[PDB]
Amino acid sequence: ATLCLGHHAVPNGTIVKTITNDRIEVTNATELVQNSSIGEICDSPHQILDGENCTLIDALLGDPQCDGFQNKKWDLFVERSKAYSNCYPYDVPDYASLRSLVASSGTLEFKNESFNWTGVTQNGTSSACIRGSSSSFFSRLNWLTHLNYTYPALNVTMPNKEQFDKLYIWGVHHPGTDKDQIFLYAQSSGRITVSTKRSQQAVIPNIGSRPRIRDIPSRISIYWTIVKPGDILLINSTGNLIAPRGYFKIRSGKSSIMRSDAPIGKCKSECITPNGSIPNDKPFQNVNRITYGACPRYVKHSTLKLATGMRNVFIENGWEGMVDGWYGFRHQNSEGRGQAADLKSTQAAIDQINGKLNRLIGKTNEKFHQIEKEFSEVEGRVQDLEKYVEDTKIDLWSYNAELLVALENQHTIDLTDSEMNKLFEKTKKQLRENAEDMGNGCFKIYHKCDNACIESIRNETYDHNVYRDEALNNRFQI
Amino acid sequence: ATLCLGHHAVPNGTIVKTITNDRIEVTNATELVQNSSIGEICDSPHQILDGENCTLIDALLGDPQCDGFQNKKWDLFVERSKAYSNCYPYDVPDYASLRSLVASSGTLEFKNESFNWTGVTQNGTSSACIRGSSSSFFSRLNWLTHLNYTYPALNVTMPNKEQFDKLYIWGVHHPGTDKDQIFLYAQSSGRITVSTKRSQQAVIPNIGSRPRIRDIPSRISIYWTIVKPGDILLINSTGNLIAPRGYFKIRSGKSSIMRSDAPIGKCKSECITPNGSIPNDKPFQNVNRITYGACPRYVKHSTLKLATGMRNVFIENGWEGMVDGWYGFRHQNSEGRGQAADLKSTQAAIDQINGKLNRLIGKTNEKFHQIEKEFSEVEGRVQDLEKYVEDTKIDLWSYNAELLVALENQHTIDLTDSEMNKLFEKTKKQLRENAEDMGNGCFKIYHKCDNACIESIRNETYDHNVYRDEALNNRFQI
Amino acid sequence: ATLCLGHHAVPNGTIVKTITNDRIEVTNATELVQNSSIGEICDSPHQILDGENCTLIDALLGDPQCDGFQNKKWDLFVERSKAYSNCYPYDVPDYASLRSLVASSGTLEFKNESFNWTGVTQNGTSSACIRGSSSSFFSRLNWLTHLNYTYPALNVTMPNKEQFDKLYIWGVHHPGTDKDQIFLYAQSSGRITVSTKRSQQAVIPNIGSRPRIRDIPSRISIYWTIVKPGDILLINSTGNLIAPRGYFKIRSGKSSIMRSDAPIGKCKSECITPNGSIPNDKPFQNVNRITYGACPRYVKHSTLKLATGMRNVFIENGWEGMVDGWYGFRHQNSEGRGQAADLKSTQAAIDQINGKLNRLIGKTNEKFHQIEKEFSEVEGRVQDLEKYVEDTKIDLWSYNAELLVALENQHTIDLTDSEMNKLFEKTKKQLRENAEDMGNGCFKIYHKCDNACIESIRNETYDHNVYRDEALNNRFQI
Ligand SMILES: *[C@@H]1O[C@H](CO)[C@@H](O[C@@H]2O[C@H](CO)[C@@H](O[C@@H]3O[C@H](CO)[C@@H](O)[C@H](O)[C@@H]3O)[C@H](O)[C@H]2NC(C)=O)[C@H](O)[C@H]1NC(C)=O
Ligand SMILES: *[C@@H]1O[C@H](CO)[C@@H](O[C@@H]2O[C@H](CO)[C@@H](O[C@@H]3O[C@H](CO)[C@@H](O)[C@H](O)[C@@H]3O)[C@H](O)[C@H]2NC(C)=O)[C@H](O)[C@H]1NC(C)=O
Ligand SMILES: *[C@@H]1O[C@H](CO)[C@@H](O[C@@H]2O[C@H](CO)[C@@H](O[C@@H]3O[C@H](CO)[C@@H](O)[C@H](O)[C@@H]3O)[C@H](O)[C@H]2NC(C)=O)[C@H](O)[C@H]1NC(C)=O
Ligand SMILES: *[C@@H]1O[C@H](CO)[C@@H](O[C@@H]2O[C@H](CO)[C@@H](O[C@@H]3O[C@H](CO)[C@@H](O)[C@H](O)[C@@H]3O)[C@H](O)[C@H]2NC(C)=O)[C@H](O)[C@H]1NC(C)=O
Ligand SMILES: *[C@@H]1O[C@H](CO)[C@@H](O[C@@H]2O[C@H](CO)[C@@H](O[C@@H]3O[C@H](CO)[C@@H](O)[C@H](O)[C@@H]3O)[C@H](O)[C@H]2NC(C)=O)[C@H](O)[C@H]1NC(C)=O
Ligand SMILES: *[C@@H]1O[C@H](CO)[C@@H](O[C@@H]2O[C@H](CO)[C@@H](O[C@@H]3O[C@H](CO)[C@@H](O)[C@H](O)[C@@H]3O)[C@H](O)[C@H]2NC(C)=O)[C@H](O)[C@H]1NC(C)=O
Ligand SMILES: *[C@@H]1O[C@H](CO)[C@@H](O[C@@H]2O[C@H](CO)[C@@H](O)[C@H](O)[C@H]2NC(C)=O)[C@H](O)[C@H]1NC(C)=O
Ligand SMILES: *[C@@H]1O[C@H](CO)[C@@H](O[C@@H]2O[C@H](CO)[C@@H](O)[C@H](O)[C@H]2NC(C)=O)[C@H](O)[C@H]1NC(C)=O
Ligand SMILES: *[C@@H]1O[C@H](CO)[C@@H](O[C@@H]2O[C@H](CO)[C@@H](O)[C@H](O)[C@H]2NC(C)=O)[C@H](O)[C@H]1NC(C)=O
Ligand SMILES: *[C@@H]1O[C@H](CO)[C@@H](O)[C@H](O)[C@H]1NC(C)=O
Ligand SMILES: *[C@@H]1O[C@H](CO)[C@@H](O)[C@H](O)[C@H]1NC(C)=O
Ligand SMILES: *[C@@H]1O[C@H](CO)[C@@H](O)[C@H](O)[C@H]1NC(C)=O
Ligand SMILES: *[C@@H]1O[C@H](CO)[C@@H](O)[C@H](O)[C@H]1NC(C)=O
Ligand SMILES: *[C@@H]1O[C@H](CO)[C@@H](O)[C@H](O)[C@H]1NC(C)=O
Ligand SMILES: *[C@@H]1O[C@H](CO)[C@@H](O)[C@H](O)[C@H]1NC(C)=O
Ligand SMILES: *[C@@H]1O[C@H](CO)[C@@H](O)[C@H](O)[C@H]1NC(C)=O
Ligand SMILES: *[C@@H]1O[C@H](CO)[C@@H](O)[C@H](O)[C@H]1NC(C)=O
Ligand SMILES: *[C@@H]1O[C@H](CO)[C@@H](O)[C@H](O)[C@H]1NC(C)=O
Ligand SMILES: *[C@@H]1O[C@H](CO)[C@@H](O)[C@H](O)[C@H]1NC(C)=O
Ligand SMILES: *[C@@H]1O[C@H](CO)[C@@H](O)[C@H](O)[C@H]1NC(C)=O
Ligand SMILES: *[C@@H]1O[C@H](CO)[C@@H](O)[C@H](O)[C@H]1NC(C)=O
Ligand SMILES: *[C@@H]1O[C@H](CO)[C@@H](O)[C@H](O)[C@H]1NC(C)=O
Ligand SMILES: *[C@@H]1O[C@H](CO)[C@@H](O)[C@H](O)[C@H]1NC(C)=O
Ligand SMILES: *[C@@H]1O[C@H](CO)[C@@H](O)[C@H](O)[C@H]1NC(C)=O
Ligand SMILES: *[C@@H]1O[C@H](CO)[C@@H](O)[C@H](O)[C@H]1NC(C)=O
Ligand SMILES: *[C@@H]1O[C@H](CO)[C@@H](O)[C@H](O)[C@H]1NC(C)=O
Ligand SMILES: *[C@@H]1O[C@H](CO)[C@@H](O)[C@H](O)[C@H]1NC(C)=O
Ligand SMILES: *[C@@H]1O[C@H](CO)[C@@H](O)[C@H](O)[C@H]1NC(C)=O
Ligand SMILES: *[C@@H]1O[C@H](CO)[C@@H](O)[C@H](O)[C@H]1NC(C)=O
Ligand SMILES: *[C@@H]1O[C@H](CO)[C@@H](O)[C@H](O)[C@H]1NC(C)=O
Repeated sequence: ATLCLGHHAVPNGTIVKTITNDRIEVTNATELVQNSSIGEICDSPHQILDGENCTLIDALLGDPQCDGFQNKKWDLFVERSKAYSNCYPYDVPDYASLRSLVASSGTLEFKNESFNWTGVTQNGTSSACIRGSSSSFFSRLNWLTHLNYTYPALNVTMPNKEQFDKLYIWGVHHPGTDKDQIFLYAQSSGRITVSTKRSQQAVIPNIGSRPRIRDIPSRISIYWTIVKPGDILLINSTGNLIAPRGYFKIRSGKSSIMRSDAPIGKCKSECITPNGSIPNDKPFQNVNRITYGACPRYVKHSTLKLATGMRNVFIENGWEGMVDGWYGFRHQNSEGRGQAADLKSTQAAIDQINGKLNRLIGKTNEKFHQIEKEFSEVEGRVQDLEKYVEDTKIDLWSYNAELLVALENQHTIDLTDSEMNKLFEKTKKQLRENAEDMGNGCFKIYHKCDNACIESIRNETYDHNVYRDEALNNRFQI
Repeated sequence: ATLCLGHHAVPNGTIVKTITNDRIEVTNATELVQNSSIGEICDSPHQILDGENCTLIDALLGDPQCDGFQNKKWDLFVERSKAYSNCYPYDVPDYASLRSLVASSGTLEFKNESFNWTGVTQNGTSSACIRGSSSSFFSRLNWLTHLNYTYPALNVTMPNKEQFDKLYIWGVHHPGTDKDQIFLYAQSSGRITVSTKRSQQAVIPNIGSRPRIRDIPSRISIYWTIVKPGDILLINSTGNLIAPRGYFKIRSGKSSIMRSDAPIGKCKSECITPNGSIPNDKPFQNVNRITYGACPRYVKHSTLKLATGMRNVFIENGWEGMVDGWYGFRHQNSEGRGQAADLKSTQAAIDQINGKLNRLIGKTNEKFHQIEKEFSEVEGRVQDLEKYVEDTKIDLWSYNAELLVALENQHTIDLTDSEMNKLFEKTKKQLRENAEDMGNGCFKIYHKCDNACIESIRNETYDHNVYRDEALNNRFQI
Repeated sequence: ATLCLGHHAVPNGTIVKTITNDRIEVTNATELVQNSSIGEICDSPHQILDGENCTLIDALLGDPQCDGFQNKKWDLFVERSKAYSNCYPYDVPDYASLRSLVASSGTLEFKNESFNWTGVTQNGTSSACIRGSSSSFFSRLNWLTHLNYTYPALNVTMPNKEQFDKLYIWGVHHPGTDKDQIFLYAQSSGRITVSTKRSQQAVIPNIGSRPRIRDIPSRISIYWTIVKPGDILLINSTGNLIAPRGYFKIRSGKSSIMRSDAPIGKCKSECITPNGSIPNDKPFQNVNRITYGACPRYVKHSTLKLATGMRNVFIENGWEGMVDGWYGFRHQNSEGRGQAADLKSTQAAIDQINGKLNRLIGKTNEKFHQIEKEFSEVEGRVQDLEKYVEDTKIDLWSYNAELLVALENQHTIDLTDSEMNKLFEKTKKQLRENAEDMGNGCFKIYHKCDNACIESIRNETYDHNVYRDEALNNRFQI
């Protein structure tokens, strides 16, 4: 009789890479790179505030078109590419840092304060910002002007007796001409100094014209300061002051701003990237560099294929007809032929493979408030450094992704081939003296074995001592 | 007779991770992460200067409480969290960069210079800083004031004829009111310009009040400049100048500032982290991100366990009673039973393992003057970038730490199992025709072997040709 | 008869490292680190502009010695260490960022514009810059001075109607004394404001002396601005303005500036580093950190050696006399002795090795406009961060380089040893019942085999069934 061992095969397998062969065919594989976003942003679990025609700093400052964004909270704020301001010409030095400061807070919560003013007009206004069909300037700021042709030195103090750091927004007027500096503040000049016990800032208005924006040559410049609990805010001004009306609370938490043109719909996802959510499963993605939340690592690879199967088609060609397992038996006897899979080695191969997959898939990390990655301006050294570090990070993670897959696939191939050899060796021991290894993965059995002993051999209940004499008479002619 | 091969076992082993199994039990393991500091900082080999109630910049500037820190040197300066200033209100633009500049120098060495002054008071003083029970301002600065109701334009030059870069510290007075600007400098204003052949700086005093600190509304602002050898320092001032009295030497070397609350005691260590020294041995640590000197890499893992043993409990269950080696023999003869370890395979397994440990343990790198990692203020973009790069570095090193251990443990397991198989195969050859492999790691010997031939087999001096006929008559009945 | 298997050997092999043994000897190896530059820079394929005695910013500004650099283009600009300026004392705030801005553009293309000036002298000049044996100042700038003892407020506009971002260079005069501020601009002071619809800048001249450079106490300060298409440039000035004469085009592409003292010759190379080109082949280099173009990664290792051979000198000592392959046969018969290599296993070992080499060698990445890595000044926090990230990048790539080689060499050794064992096992099957394994890698053949059957065994055409009876009579005496 003849008892053969072998393994299954697939008529059409797939291609994976390995550290030693570069291109090999395997029976089964799984992709590790998510290369497709939905095209829509999910509104759960993260809270998303959709800034339609409003940058975050316009909502912060107050703008007639952004009146719908007051005391809002978000985990993620979405800034649209179409946003434009619709108010008095605005200029913020280092606004990029202001934008970060109020992005990470997750909030536009604002509390008005009783700043005691006296001999100034406490309601300066402009036709630039139309609200309610009239002139209204910005909503969180107070443009002070002379009152009765005079502007007394304003020395006001607002102590911080609460447990919050307070963010104050204030600015300076740059009227554009001598004519207006006199008309508006009744002075040839002016100075603004703002201080705390920790730091001080000061500005000087700069008189001269600028290209007209919304028909206005003049501009407002915005500055900010933070008052720690126990400290006080002291404002010392002789003119051109656009006063705060109160403060914003500073918070620290899991929030940021993403710039993106995509609809926000009804879905659930833990990973958000500009052009929609990404399934939070495969360990790598190549959709974007900008992410929020729990996401796959970004790599430059287009694909990574991880074998879950075994090499396709000593042991003879894989059996395309094996369907009940991965490794198994085939036999010929005086009673004909048949096959059966070996479930013990099949299961071992499967669990070792699923173990490896479970260790990688679904394991992602959560990140917030990452540095800016894309730019619309040429800035110089800081920007060069930001680009540099981002590129460095990506090459290293791409490197790790490739090496890991190459090692995992090499392991997988060797992992399944050793199961085949263990099955072979085990069978040989059951038949220690009653069979010969024909060199092709089949054993020649020297007793006239029936189907029942084949079954016994397959389940390791075969007794080599009851066929010992028959086999010796057949093989050595004893 | 029967001769069995096997390996030792441990009644209670430990758990390690591998790249293929995640959780397995082994006989021996070693931790790779130092997760415990001493709680005390060592004063050797590194020289540590303990800044009690003094930040480095107060020692630099001069402060009655910091008089004990003059011309000091350090490899590491320790700044205490309780430090506070005890002098005239002080404000340094970009002090964080000044702090780095004089941190890396390792020194407060100072040399006074003969700046030729004329029609000014060359000893301005303040009640804010009490030294010797009187008014003394700061010790390295010279507050110049009017003399005889006049302040002539001070145009002084101090050439650099030495080989050192010279650091000059100087500042500008901001008196707080018009009243004092006249009283103190006899002028309505003032200007300060400082220049070299390489760069120029200028400031303008800003008059107005500030919250009173130590009962003083006025403040001093500090600026610095570096003069290269061959260049000169030119000071051009009309008032409000707080003049340098000389210069500090700039050096470059292996030094920094650490912020920490911990006692400095008597011990020796090459790795210093805020809360005490760390043994410089295990390749990774999870104590802190802030380190100085030769330290283990920081990882986010709590533990990493490296197998030094073999899988615990074909070859039958490991022998808990084996005590003289790792691999060995067990036998039964007509003369009874016994055991002996195989020292050749035992030693091979041990040396391969110790080789791997020696390659990793004790191999650390020395670092100095690293970027700041912790912050007490919200700064904007530079800070965001500093946090970003630190987090990136850590995830990558944590990744490498996990992968390395997973590979090392998988290797170790396969490494020791192959020794067992080599021993088995070798024994089989000694007994090539006189024995059968019973499939359980034991050989059936077909000659009536005594204890002396067992010893011969164990030491590879067995002659298969002298038992050949006895064995053939027993196994094939020839 | 006796048929032995073995492998070749080398009288003098080389040393490689492996993950398990640290130091082993192999027959063949290949270096992975290029540790030697040419000492000369190639002028192809990259276009190189050699700035002899000119920094890029001098060529940009215009300097009598840099008249040969107008409207030039480059992929790489080389700045020489000997460059010095030869013109009016020059000072550029944040010139390092200006230098980056015009470095990445790859060009000095300049177009003059018709700025409509009126009551000013439109040709201010200085003896500091001698061109054509006369006083000529800088070539791209226009020093405006009073004309007829007056300097009317200059409010000029230059709209951007093209598709290019335009770079304008302009500056402010700091005359050094009151005497000159009156002589030159007929005013006690002056102000300059420059603006667009996106941003604004302003400066105030600072009067006072500075160390004389080229006998001049006065200095020029340079500022720049970028005008986007559709915007306009508005210049508002009352004096001290050094006006632009036109604009430079801003481009974005594969270009940078390298600082290096090396001749540029005639060769071809894709990798440029300060001290000459580097062959673009080995995956790692340790020549420099500063690179341009397609280069090997920088590592701190001095050497990395990758085995291409097999372990040198069960299977007996390698055969130094094997010359026709790597694995082979040796035999003794009644007809004498001989040898032949096995080309099937030899070729398999070779292709697997060349596959691995092809996967690594020649695979490099192309980079442009990297951050500065070397410094000649102490700057504070930005510089500290730049150094920090560069060091981090290098340690991680050095780590990867070492681990990769250690794994590749371990693989290679196991890779070639398994071919030897496969050959052994295959031979045993051809001789399944007609031979014994003597335990030293040789088979004892029990039929009186001639040279012709040895050849048959070597080519797998041996019939074990025709010698079966002879062998059984000899080995079991049947
Ligand atoms: C910050 O606010 C305080 C308090 O209002 C200012 O102090 C006061 O400032 C005014 C205006 O400079 C002073 O009035 C002046 O009086 C002199 C003498 O008669 C006169 O010659 C000036 O033309 C002007 O009228 C006033 O004396 C002064 N003192 C107080 C406490 O009333 C302070 O100056 C402000 N700081 C800034 C930013 O300028
Ligand atoms: C400096 O020069 C600029 C550019 O010429 C001046 O800005 C421009 O001034 C003109 C008036 O001379 C403005 O035209 C006016 O526009 C308004 C609508 O905004 C219209 O109602 C008027 O009938 C008239 O057409 C022009 O818009 C304005 N903007 C630009 C940049 O073109 C600027 O005023 C000058 N500054 C001075 C003289 O100090
Ligand atoms: C830097 O120091 C130099 C040298 O002391 C200054 O030059 C001198 O500055 C003074 C004060 O501005 C000048 O005096 C002035 O004279 C004119 C004419 O009589 C008078 O109208 C002014 O009221 C004042 O008294 C002096 O002429 C001038 N020259 C020298 C060499 O003595 C320089 O101005 C200082 N720079 C700064 C920072 O202002
Ligand atoms: C601008 O307003 C602030 C806040 O009111 C003024 O600062 C404060 O001025 C008062 C006096 O009006 C100070 O009170 C005094 O304190 C000293 C001890 O430091 C004590 O000896 C006196 O008897 C009196 O109680 C107060 O300390 C001071 N500090 C703050 C921030 O509360 C500031 O002077 C005003 N600036 C002007 C008028 O220009
Ligand atoms: C930017 O350029 C514009 C246009 O040239 C300047 O506007 C003009 O500036 C001059 C000089 O300040 C003004 O002349 C002045 O007239 C008054 C009143 O007679 C006189 O008291 C002053 O002494 C001076 O002569 C002129 O009126 C003014 N307006 C125009 C459109 O002609 C603008 O001031 C410049 N901005 C800067 C940077 O100062
Ligand atoms: C402030 O002090 C500095 C240093 O003394 C003055 O700079 C120096 O001024 C002297 C003249 O007092 C210059 O000497 C002259 O040099 C020229 C050649 O450059 C020569 O032709 C003259 O015959 C004379 O020897 C000296 O070069 C100059 N430079 C330095 C830094 O030594 C500066 O002028 C003073 N500023 C004032 C008074 O405002
Ligand atoms: C953003 O602003 C633009 C301009 O105001 C809006 O476009 C207008 O939309 C309204 C209807 O809401 C139309 O009546 C106007 O005619 C449109 N003006 C044009 C042609 O620009 C746009 O809808 C706004 N989008 C939001 C709300 O984010
Ligand atoms: C830091 O400064 C504080 C305040 O001066 C010191 O605390 C004082 O210590 C002295 C003894 O040295 C006592 O007499 C005072 O009563 C303490 N004042 C209080 C209650 O704050 C502190 O010892 C200093 N620590 C050092 C030297 O670093
Ligand atoms: C850079 O500039 C220096 C100084 O002008 C040049 O050195 C001079 O070279 C010329 C010949 O071209 C000699 O006649 C002068 O005597 C040299 N002066 C000295 C001694 O410095 C140098 O050749 C220039 N190198 C270039 C062109 O990059
Ligand atoms: C992998 O095998 C499974 C059956 O176990 C099959 O459903 C799946 O489609 C296969 N995947 C590929 C891509 O071959
Ligand atoms: C990647 O793109 C291919 C082709 O569109 C698609 O079949 C595959 O599902 C994508 N991978 C994922 C899951 O993003
Ligand atoms: C703040 O605004 C609310 C608006 O309803 C008003 O009722 C309240 O009086 C204001 N308080 C202050 C401090 O101005
Ligand atoms: C505000 O300031 C004025 C100053 O005259 C004072 O009379 C008043 O009591 C202060 N308090 C108020 C009403 O806010
Ligand atoms: C300005 O107008 C607002 C309208 O809400 C009012 O509350 C505020 O008191 C006014 N301030 C003054 C006194 O001008
Ligand atoms: C989504 O992501 C980016 C844009 O944010 C871009 O590559 C592309 O539009 C989308 N898909 C791919 C290919 O990543
Ligand atoms: C294995 O199969 C044989 C078939 O003859 C049967 O006799 C024996 O009982 C079976 N043993 C097991 C494990 O069920
Ligand atoms: C490892 O084995 C050694 C004996 O060789 C023993 O002293 C040590 O405690 C063991 N370590 C562990 C943690 O099992
Ligand atoms: C880590 O912590 C555990 C529990 O306190 C301790 O047993 C172990 O020794 C620590 N590891 C080291 C050496 O830091
Ligand atoms: C510097 O200080 C020391 C203090 O002992 C003094 O002797 C010396 O004369 C001073 N020199 C200068 C340059 O002022
Ligand atoms: C210092 O300057 C004065 C200016 O009058 C001069 O007389 C003196 O010689 C100079 N030298 C000294 C004493 O430092
Ligand atoms: C200021 O006092 C110090 C005390 O040591 C003295 O050395 C210095 O010469 C004095 N300067 C002048 C002249 O005011
Ligand atoms: C020591 O290090 C840091 C504080 O610097 C902190 O995590 C903890 O207090 C200490 N131990 C640990 C758990 O790292
Ligand atoms: C090995 O042991 C046997 C025991 O009979 C002894 O005769 C022989 O000399 C020993 N050989 C060695 C290597 O000492
Ligand atoms: C490697 O072997 C080749 C022959 O195949 C030889 O030419 C080369 O010099 C060898 N390299 C080394 C360094 O041994
Ligand atoms: C490295 O240096 C050695 C010694 O000069 C040299 O033999 C070797 O070729 C160099 N490697 C390369 C190719 O740069
Ligand atoms: C620019 O310079 C060239 C030099 O040949 C001159 O012909 C042209 O007229 C100039 N154009 C302007 C706009 O000044
Ligand atoms: C330039 O400006 C003057 C201002 O008087 C004007 O007359 C002339 O037409 C303008 N155009 C030219 C010639 O550039
Ligand atoms: C300045 O001189 C240049 C020489 O090319 C000339 O083109 C320009 O028009 C002159 N400008 C004036 C009017 O001063
Ligand atoms: C070339 O590169 C750098 C200088 O840029 C320096 O290390 C050395 O001069 C050269 N060779 C080496 C050893 O890298
Ligand atoms: C192999 O060699 C033998 C030598 O006897 C020869 O008879 C046989 O034909 C050969 N077979 C092949 C593969 O050429």
